[PDB]
Amino acid sequence: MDFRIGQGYDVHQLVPGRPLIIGGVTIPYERGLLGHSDADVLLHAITDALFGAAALGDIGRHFSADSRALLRECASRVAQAGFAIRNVDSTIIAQAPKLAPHIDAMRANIAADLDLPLDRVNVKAKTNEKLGYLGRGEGIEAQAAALVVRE
Amino acid sequence: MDFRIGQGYDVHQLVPGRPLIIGGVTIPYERGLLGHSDADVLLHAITDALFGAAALGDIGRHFSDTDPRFKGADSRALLRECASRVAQAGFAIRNVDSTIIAQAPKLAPHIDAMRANIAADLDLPLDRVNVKAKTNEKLGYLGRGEGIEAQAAALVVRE
Amino acid sequence: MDFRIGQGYDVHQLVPGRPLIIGGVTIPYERGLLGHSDADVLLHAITDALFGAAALGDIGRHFSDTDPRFKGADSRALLRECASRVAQAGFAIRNVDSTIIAQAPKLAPHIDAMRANIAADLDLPLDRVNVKAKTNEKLGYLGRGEGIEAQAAALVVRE
Ligand SMILES: Nc1ccn([C@@H]2O[C@H](CO)[C@@H](O)[C@H]2O)c(=O)n1
Ligand SMILES: Nc1ccn([C@@H]2O[C@H](CO)[C@@H](O)[C@H]2O)c(=O)n1
Ligand SMILES: Nc1ccn([C@@H]2O[C@H](CO)[C@@H](O)[C@H]2O)c(=O)n1
Ligand SMILES: O=Cc1csc(-c2cccnc2)n1
Ligand SMILES: Oc1ccc(-n2ccnc2)cc1
Ligand SMILES: [Cl-]
Ligand SMILES: [K+]
Ligand SMILES: [Zn+2]
Ligand SMILES: [Zn+2]
Ligand SMILES: [Zn+2]
Repeated sequence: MDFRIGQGYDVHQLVPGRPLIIGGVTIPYERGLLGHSDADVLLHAITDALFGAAALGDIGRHFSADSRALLRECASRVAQAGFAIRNVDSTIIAQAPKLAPHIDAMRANIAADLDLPLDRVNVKAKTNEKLGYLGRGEGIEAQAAALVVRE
Repeated sequence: MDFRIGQGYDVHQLVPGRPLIIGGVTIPYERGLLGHSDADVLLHAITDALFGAAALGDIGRHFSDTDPRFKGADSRALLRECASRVAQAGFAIRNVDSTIIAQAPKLAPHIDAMRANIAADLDLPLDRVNVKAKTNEKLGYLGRGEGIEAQAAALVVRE
Repeated sequence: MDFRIGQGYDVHQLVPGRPLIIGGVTIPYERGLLGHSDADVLLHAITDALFGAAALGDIGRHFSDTDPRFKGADSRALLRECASRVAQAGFAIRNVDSTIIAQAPKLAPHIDAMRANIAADLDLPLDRVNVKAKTNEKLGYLGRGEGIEAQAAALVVRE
């Protein structure tokens, strides 16, 4: 039937003085992401991918509240435009800290916010092999892909 | 149904003495994108996503500087030709999504015009075309305003 | 039908004294990619996109660098095992698209061979596999030839 794809990108600076929150999970680290609220780079990328699949513009056009509430509101808008979410996949690029321990928590948060079965939500983690601002630990990036169907 | 997905990436340097053209829209700005044609980074990324989804290779394999048909061609003519070759391969386009990463200028006022241009070029309804924008939070070459990147995703179906 | 999409990213440093192996192809070059495995940036990205489409985590979850077999590992053997697990999870692969970003060497002469390797490893026909190449238009650590990046997208369907 009427499938659509969306894609998302986000990046925030990594500096001392803020908590590190990614996919709704507070992760221990000497530094944190700089941004408007929680600065949750993963949730922002996913939100963008969903708005994009629905052809509803982008996160800034809707939301001029933490990133989970934003994600839930995004999902309601996608629903009203006539779309059902089929799956989400994503990558976090961070040289440090280790994210693997926290992946299931992020997945659970995202699945809850999107009203999706856990097996339709995935989060992957990558380093930048010490290259660039990412590899020097100066920022963290997230990428997201979402598939939806008009129902 | 025989669905396929494609993904595209492009980046160009921002240089003095050239117009800034993104998604077919000329945007007032002191610098423009450097490339063999208008260097429309967004249209190029979408073009690569469509060639990718149809397993037709990539933009540099289709469009040569050398080829008389495409020498003086702008990126919208190339996007139209891409759509032609996708159709020739037996595919129909279902939707396009994309992100422009530019620290500056402000792209918001231009995005609906970009969508309209892409939709016309691809013979798609407006509600199957999407364009998003992001800054790079002052990080790296994008954050320093040295270039602008575009990312695209395309879904097609073999009919 | 129960379609799912996945995406993948990888990057490795380019260093002297290593084979340059991308898409399973040994490319003549004075430098190669640095990793604990054979460091095949394209196959790793594709592997992550396939695990991601199946919601099976990521390549590090599946192939531990603590396994003696990881050192110098043939990333095509890893991709085939990835495909095996994706199948075991109940998914059939519908298509793959990808981009390699490298200042050098020229990848064009090797791309069809990469596509054939990926197609063989995933038991797909050639017409469902695509590999695209880009330079980074001289920007950043990729423009300086310090590393090579790969991006991938995969579509699967749960049978
Ligand atoms: N160069 C840029 C970058 C971003 N934007 C818009 O700002 C909002 C927050 O990213 C988003 O709504 C985005 O569209 C913009 O107008 N120009
Ligand atoms: N390192 C690279 C980068 C790009 N290319 C090929 O050049 C054309 C323009 O990106 C594209 O056709 C691309 O495939 C290449 O052969 N080697
Ligand atoms: N910041 C990061 C980066 C990566 N990873 C995990 O380590 C594996 C190899 O990079 C990756 O495949 C991923 O499993 C992690 O846990 N935290
Ligand atoms: O999942 C186990 C594992 C870790 S490395 C590995 C492997 C390495 C080389 C060839 N075939 C397999 N297998
Ligand atoms: O267990 C691992 C470790 C590193 C890996 N990797 C880093 C960059 N590319 C693959 C993959 C799997
Ligand atoms: Cl490796
Ligand atoms: K990037
Ligand atoms: Zn953000
Ligand atoms: Zn271009
Ligand atoms: Zn790798």
